[PDB]
Amino acid sequence: ADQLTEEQIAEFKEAFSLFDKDGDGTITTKELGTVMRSLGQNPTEAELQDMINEVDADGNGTIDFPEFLTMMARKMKDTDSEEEIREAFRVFDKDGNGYISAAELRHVMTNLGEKLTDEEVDEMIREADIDGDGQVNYEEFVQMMTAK
Amino acid sequence: AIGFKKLAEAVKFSAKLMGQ
Ligand SMILES: [Ca+2]
Ligand SMILES: [Ca+2]
Ligand SMILES: [Ca+2]
Ligand SMILES: [Ca+2]
Repeated sequence: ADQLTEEQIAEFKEAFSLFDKDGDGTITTKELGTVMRSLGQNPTEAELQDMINEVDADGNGTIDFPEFLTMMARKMKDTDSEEEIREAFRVFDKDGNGYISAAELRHVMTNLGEKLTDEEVDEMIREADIDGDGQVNYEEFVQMMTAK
Repeated sequence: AIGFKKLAEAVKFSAKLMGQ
């Protein structure tokens, strides 16, 4: 694994940039909180600072890129408990009908401060949309989590 | 810029950060 692939590095950049809202290279509690709220959580300031402290190896009070890689390494992997993707799916499936619509996905992107065209939203849906109905059902959401 | 898969991963990540 000596070196990463560029596709891997790009994925990590994607992830980090989502949280680093102003693009300055560091994630603050303000930014962490703002994004978490968009994605369905409601952490307190103290909770956010505890999250930073766990991975703030240089003690400077904010999270840089390698610190963020460590944060993902510790919180994610996969495994362990699992099966509350239903809550994850619900952050998208805002009306609970079993299908993430284009308007629902745009709502999430709008909470995050992004303004997407219909084509860009459809492009996102095509990552998971096996049956071509322009929506992501739970089964499709589950498949997308284990694929590629 | 962010893809749907990575966004759903970020939703999951946000939940794990809360102890869920
Ligand atoms: Ca920043
Ligand atoms: Ca730091
Ligand atoms: Ca729905
Ligand atoms: Ca579908």
